[PDB]
Amino acid sequence: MYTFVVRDENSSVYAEVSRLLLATGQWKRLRKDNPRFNLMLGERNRLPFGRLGHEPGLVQLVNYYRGADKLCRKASLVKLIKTSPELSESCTWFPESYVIYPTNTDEREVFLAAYNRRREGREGNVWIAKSSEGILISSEASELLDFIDEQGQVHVIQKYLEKPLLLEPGHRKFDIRSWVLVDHLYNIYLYREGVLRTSSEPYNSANFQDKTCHLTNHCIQKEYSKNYGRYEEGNEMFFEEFNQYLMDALNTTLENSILLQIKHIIRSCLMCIEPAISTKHLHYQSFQLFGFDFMVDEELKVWLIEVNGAPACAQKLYAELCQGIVDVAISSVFPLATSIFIKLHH
Amino acid sequence: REIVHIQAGQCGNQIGAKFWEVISDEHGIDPTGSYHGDSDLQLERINVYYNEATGNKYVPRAILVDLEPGTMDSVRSGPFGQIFRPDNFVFGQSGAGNNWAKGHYTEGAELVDSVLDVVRKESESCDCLQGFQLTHSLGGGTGSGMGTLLISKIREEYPDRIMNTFSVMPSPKVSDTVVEPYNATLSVHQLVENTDETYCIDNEALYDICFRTLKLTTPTYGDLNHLVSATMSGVTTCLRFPGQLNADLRKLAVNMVPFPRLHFFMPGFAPLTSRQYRALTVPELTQQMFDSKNMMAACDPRHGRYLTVAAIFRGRMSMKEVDEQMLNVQNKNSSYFVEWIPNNVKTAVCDIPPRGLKMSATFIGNSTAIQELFKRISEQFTAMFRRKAFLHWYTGEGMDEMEFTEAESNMNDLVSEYQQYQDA
Amino acid sequence: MEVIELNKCTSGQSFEVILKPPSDPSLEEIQKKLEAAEERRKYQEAELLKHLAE
Amino acid sequence: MRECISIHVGQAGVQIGNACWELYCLEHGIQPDGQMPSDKTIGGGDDSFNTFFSETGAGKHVPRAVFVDLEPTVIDEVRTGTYRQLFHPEQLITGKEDAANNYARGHYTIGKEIIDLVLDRIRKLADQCTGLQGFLVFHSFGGGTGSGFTSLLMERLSVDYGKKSKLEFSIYPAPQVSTAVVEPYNSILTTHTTLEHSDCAFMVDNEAIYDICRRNLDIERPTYTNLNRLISQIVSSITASLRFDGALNVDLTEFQTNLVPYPRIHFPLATYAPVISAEKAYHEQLSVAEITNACFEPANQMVKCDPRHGKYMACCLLYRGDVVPKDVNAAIATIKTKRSIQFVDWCPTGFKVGINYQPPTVVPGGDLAKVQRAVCMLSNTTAIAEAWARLDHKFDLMYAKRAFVHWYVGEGMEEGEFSEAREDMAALEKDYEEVGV
Ligand SMILES: Nc1nc2c(ncn2[C@@H]2O[C@H](COP(=O)(O)OP(=O)(O)OP(=O)(O)O)[C@@H](O)[C@H]2O)c(=O)[nH]1
Ligand SMILES: COc1cccc(Nc2cc(Nc3cccc(NC(=O)C4CC4)c3)ncn2)c1
Ligand SMILES: Nc1nc2c(ncn2[C@@H]2O[C@H](COP(=O)(O)OP(=O)(O)O)[C@@H](O)[C@H]2O)c(=O)[nH]1
Ligand SMILES: [Ca+2]
Ligand SMILES: [Cl-]
Ligand SMILES: [Mg+2]
Ligand SMILES: [Mg+2]
Repeated sequence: MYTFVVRDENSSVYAEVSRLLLATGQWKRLRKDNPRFNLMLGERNRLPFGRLGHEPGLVQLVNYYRGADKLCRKASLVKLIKTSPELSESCTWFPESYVIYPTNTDEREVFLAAYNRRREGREGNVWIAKSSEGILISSEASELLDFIDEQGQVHVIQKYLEKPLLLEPGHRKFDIRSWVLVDHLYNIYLYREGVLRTSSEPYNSANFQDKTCHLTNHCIQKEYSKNYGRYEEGNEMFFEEFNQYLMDALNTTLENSILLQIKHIIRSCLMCIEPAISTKHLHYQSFQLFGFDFMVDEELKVWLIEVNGAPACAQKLYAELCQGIVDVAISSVFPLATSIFIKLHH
Repeated sequence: REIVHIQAGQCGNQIGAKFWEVISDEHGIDPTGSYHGDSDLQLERINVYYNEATGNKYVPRAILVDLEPGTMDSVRSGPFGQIFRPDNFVFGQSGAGNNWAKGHYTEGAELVDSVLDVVRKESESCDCLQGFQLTHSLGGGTGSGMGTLLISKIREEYPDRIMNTFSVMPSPKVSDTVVEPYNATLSVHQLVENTDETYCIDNEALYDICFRTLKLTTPTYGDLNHLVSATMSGVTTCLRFPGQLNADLRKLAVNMVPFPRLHFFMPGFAPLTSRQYRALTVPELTQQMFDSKNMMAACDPRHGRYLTVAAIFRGRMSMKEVDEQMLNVQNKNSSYFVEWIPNNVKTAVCDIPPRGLKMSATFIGNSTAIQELFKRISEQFTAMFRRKAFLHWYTGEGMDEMEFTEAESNMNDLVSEYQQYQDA
Repeated sequence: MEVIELNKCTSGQSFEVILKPPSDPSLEEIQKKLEAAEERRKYQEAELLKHLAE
Repeated sequence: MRECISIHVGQAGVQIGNACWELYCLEHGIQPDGQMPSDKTIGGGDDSFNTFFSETGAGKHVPRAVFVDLEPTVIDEVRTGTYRQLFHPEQLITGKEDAANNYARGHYTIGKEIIDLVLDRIRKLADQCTGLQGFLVFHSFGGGTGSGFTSLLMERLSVDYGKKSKLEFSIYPAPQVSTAVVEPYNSILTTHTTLEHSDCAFMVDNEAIYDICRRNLDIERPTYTNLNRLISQIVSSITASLRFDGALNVDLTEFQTNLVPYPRIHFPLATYAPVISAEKAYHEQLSVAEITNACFEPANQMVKCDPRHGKYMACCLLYRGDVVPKDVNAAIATIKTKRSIQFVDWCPTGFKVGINYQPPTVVPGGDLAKVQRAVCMLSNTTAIAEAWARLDHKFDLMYAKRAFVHWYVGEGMEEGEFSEAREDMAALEKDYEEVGV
């Protein structure tokens, strides 16, 4: 019998993982602060990594990679991509992004020398501002920086993708969410089922603060949007519908047109940070489920916009995905008494 | 270094004599006090319990006390009865009539100073006295009443020495008189205040072990005492033999007792032996030593939590396997160990096995389930006391009903203290 | 990666590699504490002995 | 030449001291009766080894050592063992009853009555010194003597030798080899009371030494003898610069200068490689590059922790054996491109390197194979604070319930010393986090 502990009750995915583990008849849940566990399902903040791997008689595994936050918080990721030679400033799949601190190191004296060469060359010059609610999509700098300094947090400003791929019927934006599981052996597993988080407003290239055609977030779409639910149930189109639409409207598949780039981007990011976070020779072991957020443009080029270190699955998929987490992240380490993942390796 | 052993009253002397027989055999010492074993490990720490008398003869550092001469005449006549220093036999004539008051306040009071004189002569002849042990019952009058009087006098005169008891608790299934709940409640009050450790030996438990698993159909006091002396040998073997642990009294006391009053221990022995042979594996030993049925206090460990545990292994076995099985016990039943005392289970090994066994184990648990024992006594006590039944045996020796009310309250207090830490 | 302060002898050598430049109480105060804890001890012992005298 | 006095306190300190002095004699060619045939200055000298040994008229070489325990049984095996003639009886100080795993008993009750005898034997060694630089103090965190009496001694030594340096070799508690449940209390109490009297402390987690002995030496249940011969290899590696000709870490002051920029963060991490079983039938000898890379595997550290998630303030590499600078610089260069080595912004990213051409000496019939080159890395990384977190957490669990506190109050300690010590430790942990994140 194996023992585990739960320290994040607000996690949908690992709530389901706890249920599955208990139903195995070979996993028992201890109280949150009992140290004699095999598996810690940790808290999201200040998880006590320094206390794992010091229990004699116990192999200990945890559902977070210490240090993965460098990929999963926006300014962390901008600094990682620009400073890592593996990724490089000359990185063809991450939008032009600058880390800017509030009025109250910083890149706005770097950001102007590029922005104004965008205005002089008579290129489109829309930028979006965000932090790890509070979004500004504008066309000139003094709206962006102004706004950033009204807030109090470190921020990034990213080149807004003005020419996105638009789904018809609708002329509406969407983002792709890919769930990736990294096991203790640092196999990278891309889950077969991604999701499209769609808009229901026709992209308005004119005034960028109708923030309902421009912002794919599952919440801003349900509340303030006109037609939440007209085209797809929950502004959630899945992969077979998308492949079929790509085949019909565009005469391509999802695999060739988008997925190759998504696998390349996921593998590149994770391999970039592998020596910093790998637990290969550590006294405890880590796994983690990441959610990757992508945007396809009109030329069918995939862009990465964020990595989330504690994602929520799509309701249709919770069962199969959490069962997969058990099968390859947990039972690989703690064996019990046609896979749903693609291994990314090259 | 030296330990001073005291045994008081009938039960105290019968179990104390069996203790001295068992460990004299283990150290190769015959009923005349002469050494006759092979190993020198038998003599390296012999002075912990024996004084070296002229002729390299070994005399137990043991004081024998009773208010009637019977049982001590029986021990002088017994198997090892001539091993004891004759001056160390201290007795009165009139007996205690199963009456705590006689043991503590009247007859006992008249004998106690002569007992302390022998204690003092034994102590001042010690280079480095670490403390005392007392064997007695709590249900009679001499062991309970005079033994606790002795305990308080010894504390007064030696406040910085360790004081341990091996205390037989009374049970109605193995019962001499109806007043045992009174004598035990009065005694437990003393013990909670003036001992460092008390090994709670429930006579019900010894009976059940003799009957259920030793298949003894009608257990005698002898049968019960064989269990007790094997257990006591177990719990003292680390003091008596060289090993990687320079085992002493104080460090067990410090490490087992997180709160001064919660020092009542549930002892156990494995494999449980009669007066059979299939050898035991280390996992088997380890499961049995934690088995409720090998414990000498009739408390369910699953009804409480372990505050601390000493696990003592005897014989030659793999330390790696011992460590694995001990960790498996704690990791597969971690609920029952309090999390606010990290790593509260410690392991000791003595290479020399007891008589007739290649491997054995001894268990010493400080568990909150021991509250059960005190609840039993308390219920028995209250059923008589609410009608003041049998009190005249005590008021005739000068005691007041108020002292009964106080001892009752104090034992209920001790029960509550254990309950506090069972839910903490 | 430049090697500085190289020193060599017959037993060995030492040097420094720079990858990148930079980006008590008294004796009386103690005797007081020790003896103060001794007073707490002799007080606790007196409480014990008066309790035994009662 | 400036002399160093070693002080070994409590069981762990004494047995580890035994191991180290045995190793020292083997490395300097000193026999168990103290004669050193290679020393041609009979009766005296100011050679590098004289930092650790004095000489008598008969040419006996005598450790500048004091052993202290509150009970006799451990030091009695020194007084009767292989190196009995090595030490002089006034150097071996024992009490009658020990501290019973109780900090307060070692510091207040039983310590107060032997502190002056110890300081006097220490002064007798200091008076033999032409230019004493200070003290190396060996002790456990967990025992009552190693914790309580060590902190009392350290306070007094600050008072009686205010200008001298004091270095600690500290054994941090591990349940696998522990016979006491109150070690977290004793650890916190002694760390709090010693923090400002220590210039630099080398912490060895018995857990790390135990698992190294199991993985690399194939010892299924390591004894103190196994742990101590490995510990003494590490200790010898750290002190070789004091005992041999060289130019790095030549006096105790330089250990602080090179390793401790911030005086409260004075706990450098030791990583040692290679550890090879003498029973290994076929061993391919490891290169400069392979052992220097092994210095960044946590499985080789003296404290299991993750230096990738913290920052370095200093880094020293001490080699023994067939090593030349170019192989070290090549190895460092390639290690820097494949490993996470981040310094604080106010320190140079760099390594001070010491090479002694003599390969490590091994005890005959010990567990360690002879190798042609070995290295001890001393890095001041904030990741060592992981150990503090572990220790503090255990302390808190017990102290929330006041479990065992009466044992300490009963020796004259006040309860408030507990939370004072713990708050010092909370400050320490926040120092580490502000420097390292
Ligand atoms: N590595 C190593 N650790 C030891 C050794 N001896 C004891 N320890 C550790 O030290 C701690 C126990 O403290 P000791 O040094 O034995 O105690 P002490 O200083 O003698 O203090 P008291 O006996 O309580 O008076 C435990 O963590 C032991 O595992 C040793 O020889 N080597
Ligand atoms: C839960 O914590 C524990 C648990 C078990 C050990 C320890 N450590 C010790 C223990 C010790 N004496 C000792 C050890 C075993 C048995 C006994 N039997 C006796 O005393 C009988 C009562 C006279 C005494 N001496 C030094 N260390 C700590
Ligand atoms: N286990 C055991 N219990 C005994 C023995 N003799 C008496 N008892 C129990 O001890 C209590 C009687 O006390 P006893 O020692 O005979 O009275 P005392 O002589 O006045 O101290 C009762 O609970 C008896 O069941 C014995 O030899 N072994
Ligand atoms: Ca010389
Ligand atoms: Cl000075
Ligand atoms: Mg009777
Ligand atoms: Mg000791």
